[PDB]
Amino acid sequence: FTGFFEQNLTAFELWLKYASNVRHPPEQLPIVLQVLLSQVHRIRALVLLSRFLDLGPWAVYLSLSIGIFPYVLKLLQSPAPELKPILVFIWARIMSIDYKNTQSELIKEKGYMYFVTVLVPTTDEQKAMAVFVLASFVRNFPLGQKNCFSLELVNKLCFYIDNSEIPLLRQWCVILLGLLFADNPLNRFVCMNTGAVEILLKSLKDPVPEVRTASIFALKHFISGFQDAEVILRLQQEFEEQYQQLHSQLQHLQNQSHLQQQQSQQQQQHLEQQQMKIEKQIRHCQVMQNQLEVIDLRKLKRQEIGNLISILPLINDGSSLVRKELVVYFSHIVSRYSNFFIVVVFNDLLEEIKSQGSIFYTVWKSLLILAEDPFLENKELSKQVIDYILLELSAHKELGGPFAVMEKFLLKPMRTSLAKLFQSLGFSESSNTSMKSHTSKKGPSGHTEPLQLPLNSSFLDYSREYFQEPQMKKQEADEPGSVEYNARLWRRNRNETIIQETQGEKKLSIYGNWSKKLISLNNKSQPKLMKFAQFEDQLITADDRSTITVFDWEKGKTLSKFSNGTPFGTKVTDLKLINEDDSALLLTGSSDGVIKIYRDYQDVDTFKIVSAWRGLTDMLLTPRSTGLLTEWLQIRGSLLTTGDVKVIRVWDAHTETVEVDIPAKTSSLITSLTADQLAGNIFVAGFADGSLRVYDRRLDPRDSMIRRWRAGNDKQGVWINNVHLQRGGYRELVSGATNGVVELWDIRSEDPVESFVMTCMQVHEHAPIIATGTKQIKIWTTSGDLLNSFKNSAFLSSMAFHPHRMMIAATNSHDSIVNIYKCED
Amino acid sequence: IFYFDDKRHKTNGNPIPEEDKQRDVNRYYQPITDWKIMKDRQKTVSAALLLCLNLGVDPPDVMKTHPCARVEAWVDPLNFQDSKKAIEQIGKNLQAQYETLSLRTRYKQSLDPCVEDVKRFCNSLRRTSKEDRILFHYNGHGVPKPTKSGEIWVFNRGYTQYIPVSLYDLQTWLGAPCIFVYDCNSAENILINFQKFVQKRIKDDEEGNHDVAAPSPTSAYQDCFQLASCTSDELLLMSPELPADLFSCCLTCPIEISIRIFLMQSPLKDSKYKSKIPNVNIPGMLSDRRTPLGELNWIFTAITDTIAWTSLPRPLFKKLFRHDLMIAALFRNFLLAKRIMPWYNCHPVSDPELPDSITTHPMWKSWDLAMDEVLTKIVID
Amino acid sequence: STVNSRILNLLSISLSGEKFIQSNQQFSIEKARKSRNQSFMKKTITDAQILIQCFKMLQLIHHQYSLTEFVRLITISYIEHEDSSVRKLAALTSCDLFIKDDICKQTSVHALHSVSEVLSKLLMIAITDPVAEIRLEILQHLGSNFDPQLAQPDNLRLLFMALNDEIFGIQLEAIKIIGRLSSVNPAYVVPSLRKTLLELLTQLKFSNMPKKKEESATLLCTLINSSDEVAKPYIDPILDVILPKCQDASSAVASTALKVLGELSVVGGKEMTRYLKELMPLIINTFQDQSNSFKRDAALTTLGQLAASSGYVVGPLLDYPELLGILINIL
Amino acid sequence: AKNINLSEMSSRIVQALVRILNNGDRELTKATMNTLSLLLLQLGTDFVVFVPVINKALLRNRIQHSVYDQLVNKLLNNECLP
Repeated sequence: FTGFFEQNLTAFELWLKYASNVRHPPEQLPIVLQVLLSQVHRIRALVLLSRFLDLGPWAVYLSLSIGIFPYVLKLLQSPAPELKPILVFIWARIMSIDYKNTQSELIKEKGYMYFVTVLVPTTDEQKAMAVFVLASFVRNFPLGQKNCFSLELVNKLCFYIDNSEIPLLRQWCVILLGLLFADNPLNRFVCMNTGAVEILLKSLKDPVPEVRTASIFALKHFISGFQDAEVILRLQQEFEEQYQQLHSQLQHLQNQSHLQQQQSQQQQQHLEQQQMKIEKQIRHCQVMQNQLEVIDLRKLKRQEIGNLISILPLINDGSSLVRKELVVYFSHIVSRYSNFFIVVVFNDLLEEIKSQGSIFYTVWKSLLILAEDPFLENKELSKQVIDYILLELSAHKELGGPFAVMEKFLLKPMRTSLAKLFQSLGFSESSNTSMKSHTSKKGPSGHTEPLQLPLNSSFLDYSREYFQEPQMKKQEADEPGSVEYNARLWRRNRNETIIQETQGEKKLSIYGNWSKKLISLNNKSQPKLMKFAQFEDQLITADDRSTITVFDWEKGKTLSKFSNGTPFGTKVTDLKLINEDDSALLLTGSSDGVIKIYRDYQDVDTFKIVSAWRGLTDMLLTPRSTGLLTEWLQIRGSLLTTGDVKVIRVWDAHTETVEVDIPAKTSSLITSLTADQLAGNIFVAGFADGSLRVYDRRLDPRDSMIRRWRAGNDKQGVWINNVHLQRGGYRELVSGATNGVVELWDIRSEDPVESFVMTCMQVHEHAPIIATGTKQIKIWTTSGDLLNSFKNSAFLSSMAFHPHRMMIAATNSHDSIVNIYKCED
Repeated sequence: IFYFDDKRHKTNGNPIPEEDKQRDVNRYYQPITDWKIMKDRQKTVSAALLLCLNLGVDPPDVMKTHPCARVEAWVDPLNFQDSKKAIEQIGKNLQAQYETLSLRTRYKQSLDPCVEDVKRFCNSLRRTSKEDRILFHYNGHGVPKPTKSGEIWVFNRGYTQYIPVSLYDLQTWLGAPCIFVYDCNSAENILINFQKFVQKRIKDDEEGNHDVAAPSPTSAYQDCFQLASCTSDELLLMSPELPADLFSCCLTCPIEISIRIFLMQSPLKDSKYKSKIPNVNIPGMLSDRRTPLGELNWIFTAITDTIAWTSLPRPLFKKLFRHDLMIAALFRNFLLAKRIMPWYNCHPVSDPELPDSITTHPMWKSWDLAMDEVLTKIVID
Repeated sequence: STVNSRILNLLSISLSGEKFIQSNQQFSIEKARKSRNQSFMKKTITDAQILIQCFKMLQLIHHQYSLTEFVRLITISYIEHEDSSVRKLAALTSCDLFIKDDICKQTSVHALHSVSEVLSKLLMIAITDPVAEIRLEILQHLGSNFDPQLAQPDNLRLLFMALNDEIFGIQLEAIKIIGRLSSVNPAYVVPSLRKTLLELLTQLKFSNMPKKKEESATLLCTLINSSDEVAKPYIDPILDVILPKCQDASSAVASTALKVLGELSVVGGKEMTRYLKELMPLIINTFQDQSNSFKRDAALTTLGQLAASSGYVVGPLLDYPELLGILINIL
Repeated sequence: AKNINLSEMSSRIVQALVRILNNGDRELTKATMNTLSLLLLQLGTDFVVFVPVINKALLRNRIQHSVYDQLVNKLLNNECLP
């Protein structure tokens, strides 16, 4: 025989490797389809076919408009451990684009058993492919719900979600249960009894947010059922029919076997195993049939109302993804249990003008809490959720007159009528720490035009779209050479040269001058938040009006000037940078605890808000509030945040969960905080009462306190301007006070190391200097000796340094002019 | 490692927008919505093998050389005397060869027919197969060449006078689903005659409203497929090297004559096992795969599918190659005919016309090399 | 970097008016003459000397900066000035900017289509340029790193029409390129190799002119050396023509025929157990008693390949006890 | 060239015809233009490799014709009519 097949396989390999940049047909596809028939090269042909299928949705379309579906159906019946991962990968690829037309071809010859036995008898990635295939089979296919739902499968699913490492299966198992809970009271009863509900309730608290959103999606599906009294009969009928049909087939096969022929080692020997296989299927049928009659819709409702209260504490979650999934779940709860909402809104807003007390009022208040989200789309999404309620009580048939009467109070018998509707659903029914805490600094003033009340949830389509990006080959921007790769290497070279030149020019600041001005800019307002970008030449400023402005000082240009979107009366209290090594992101922290992250801040046209949450919740807007005080620690990804709350919290970024809370053990406010950027375990905070304290995260939060001292020998509480630990050099802990006293301390020892002699004290990150803000700007050595003094032609607002170059920024109180001074020789 | 820069943060949870879906910029989402066949299968179940071969006498309209093309379906008419091969051997071999394409189709042949015979020979097939396809294979060599008015010829009981039959009456005899295979000396005449009779029936059934009583629905005559030997008024080849029914050999047994015409047209004819028709015997069966003959059939199937997919537009490829196996195999062989036959001043024709890149496609060289590789093993054995 | 950046900027402003950058934010190539005309009058026609001098450094002085982007200037500067030197030097500068691994063997979008574009442009100017001395070396300097990009059928189809060209050196190197590609993408190479082998074998015996015979014979030599995959099964047809080519038409045709025979023997090797008995008498017939004192180097070298490749070493003296008689007096 | 393909020998044919076209004869020009245009019909979209040198020689010798101009600038914007 000829070597034509091998030659064409090699040609297809080269086309896959080096010629795939054009997305036109490969011209060698019928050959690799034809070689899929003989056990000489099926493994190699199938792996090249899967490699082709990896590229994208054009590949699977070309492979389906040629006829690979009969082949991949036919290889299911051939058993071999080596083909199993390749078949499951190919099927996972093929069912992620057109699952509508490929789900009825898997029920013909027990084709689901392949995926069922590769899941339940092989890496976790293979198991993830298998569970995705099963979920795509079950989606909107109630005939396949019957075939797929087995107790062994759900128990193995619970085992995997208890302990499987890779989060992809931790996603898809929860998705599979959510899809199995679609509309099936028998399935809901069985899962409740076997305790998958408890496991999926405990899986709410998990590091990655995708599985948390998946858990909320599954408990969205876990609503009991509106057409329950008819769907239970609607399932009873075909269980009866399947029982009758399989029973008739059993006696038909018995009459066939009663042919008065032994047929040893023949069809009879091939028939006894089918006999008790049919018997096992029958016995499964009456197991489900016996579980049917004890359904207890009341216990189903009780478990649902027990799940809702445990859903509630994820209001202070991390991402806007989980928040959007929460608001759509709340909208579906509004859709189902409408009349409770209708009877509670009257009482709540009449009391706002002037029964409640249930866990339902907690959800009603949480909807209003989500109505003030810091994200863009979530705000109008919650508004559209509440718009159904508004439109309903606008009339409520006979109630529109009373509603208007109590609506005229908004600018400034019916009791029994409202009370009667509570029992109408209380009868149909047939710890509780509501705790009602909310900073009510705002009030609800009462793109699609209409509103469908049960909202959609595109999370399933989002999760399905993951299976089109490549998996056997790394994606764009991470290849060994590309546009983004070349940009990354250019950025890396620039960081290297700036870092080297900073070490080269470190000593120039000791003996140089500081009295020369570089450039002055007009911010059209008084700025107090003032930050040079660490490496690239930009300058971020923020003022009272939450108007954030970006300057390019090299060209003396204004790049952007926008608004933070914070409500009036609050002020932005901190600006910081995220991922400074590759592409920085502006973090704006305002006195209301609203943390936002911005992208492309240097362009007005293409700026975006990536993420937004509330790291802190319990602060009270005092007139003397220090606001949101935050510090960054990149290696651990830690964000330490504090303010009017008596506890400094840590926020993680890889899990978006609160790792730990550390009490301040005082009653004063916090003026400053700093931490070590490389070791990432010791952080020092300076408090307005003149107390300098060192904490540790390695121990428990109760004894996280290590050491405490007082700045100066005076017993009176002296205000502290700033406490700083330098990143480089010798890392001298420099602490300044408003009386002019500046100090150099040690963490290990107790007595201060050095001291000498007020708006703010600033320290350059690598230059051994200390800058003191008075009517005359003074720059000193960290060893105490003065170096220079000049005037910024009142009181200074704040100074800052460019973190590597010797740029110092100055601005005066009641002044809109900001000056930059450059150190030279 | 860098944070706050993952898929969740850059996508917000929304899926890929549908308004951006169809504006394919990187050509990444090119769709084929109608990918799955609708399971509507027009099977072929019955065949008519019209073989108008009265061996010994020639038509009076075509001159002949004293040695002429006379072998028919690999059986010679001189080794058998008068009528043991006039039908009952040629038709037997032809039916056995047609069995390879589809074994689930029954066949029943023609004994040099007459009009009172092709009454039943067509109407029984029509009444026993309602909407399934009926194959019709006409071979004519003892028959005058078809006329421009649309007639073929058959015989009488005494085999004396050639009697005409109109293609209009023939298509009323049969019904809608056809595959017609012609082997006469000018088949383009009857192909265009059938085309214009079909449009005449369309016009008379639609506008004139005088619907003639036809056994099959009016609009279903368009599914009737046709394959024809000669593209114009150009005569076949009477050369005594090649068989007289080269088109039917192309459409029936591809591997055999394709190998033998490769032996005909090989630049080298020395160092080979020899009007000298070579005696190429290849071991194995068509349906096998490990045998050399089965391997040759397999590689032929692959290459003639690849050429068709590369050249043809997609709707025509779906209509002709994916719907049913019998028609797929016949057009697979027609792809080989469209290359082999034009080497001998005869151009085949199909009723759904095919692009002419088939005969100049570069991929045939690999098939030629495959024959060379197998035949080297044969000669060294 | 204080001086190399300056010389790169001088080269820039000489070629087209911008500054060499890798990726921060570039322009096209139309204002080259407008930028370069004021250049010489800023210090103080043909203008070939300035471009030649500016091109003579890109092949010589190495720069650690990114070096695969100003090829998009150089390749568009091919026919900027008509010459047998400007085009050749620009093409070889573009060819020497891609040697082993700069953007060549890394696989990604914008790391692969740039290579495809530059290789297509080089092949186009390699087969299009009328002056028949650019293409004797612009095809020759194609290193083995462009094989996965030019082995595709789209470039291969335009490549093997260079097998029939004017100068014989073009054919001699193009068939070697084809033989090298005969193991990269063999599905689209080997049948075409069979076709051209059959064409050459037909012409070698149906042609009647000694220079055509010469070209066919040594084309067969270089093909049989450059590709061993298309070699072995065709030994009988390729020997049935060459073996009866020891005539007296000229000495060179017989020498090249013996060269073909020796190359075929050394390429095949050890399957001539059923050719040696007929092969040895015919070669010793032209090895001894020459009618004219022709070039016997080929007659020596053919046995030099064939005896060693066959391994029939101690036998021939016993079967043919005359070769001692030839060897004693040939010296 | 109407009957036997010449993608194989196109380089030799075109480089032989260019030396004809370079020196003006005013009578052979129409015939050689017709022959090269017919080979363009035979070859098709692949003639983009041979477009620029032919254009350069034609612009040098100042020879223009309607059929060649129309079919070439239809070839560039992809509308081929035999």
